[PDB]
Amino acid sequence: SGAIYVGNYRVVNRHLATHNDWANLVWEDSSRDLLVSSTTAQGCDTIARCDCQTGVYYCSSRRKHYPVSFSKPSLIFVEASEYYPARYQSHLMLAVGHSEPGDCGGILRCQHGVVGIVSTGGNGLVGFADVRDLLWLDE
Ligand SMILES: C[C@H](C(=O)N1CCC[C@H](C(N)=O)C1)c1cncc(F)c1
Ligand SMILES: [Zn+2]
Repeated sequence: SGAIYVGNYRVVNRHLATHNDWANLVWEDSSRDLLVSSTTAQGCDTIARCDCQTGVYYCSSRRKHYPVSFSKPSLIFVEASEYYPARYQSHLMLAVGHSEPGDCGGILRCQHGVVGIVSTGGNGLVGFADVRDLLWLDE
């Protein structure tokens, strides 16, 4: 679990969105596993606007942060699950590192700010849903 709070927006994994998230929906994209809902209290996370390929992510299954090198956002195959059938997930970034079901929502950060959130894993790899392209999150 985990969310990004920027301005009057809450950014979560689409498969983990709550009833409240859907009742205050701003935008959702099943192919990115992203959902953005509106909030009443102001958020103070800063979003990175860059093409950084190194950063640090929070892994809740180890209660630790890990430094990672990660690939550029692209179309990557994701196995079938209880939430989605087998498909290519867009805007996805891979890194070598520990992740297990329950780690989705952990933030990935660089010196510029929030890069994305954990969305996929397994095979000794971790996948991150990029948020850097969502320029409207700051307006
Ligand atoms: C099996 C699961 C996963 O990758 N899912 C299921 C939940 C939806 C994900 C998606 N379609 O974007 C794919 C998982 C395994 N290891 C680490 C994780 F953070 C998650
Ligand atoms: Zn950066």
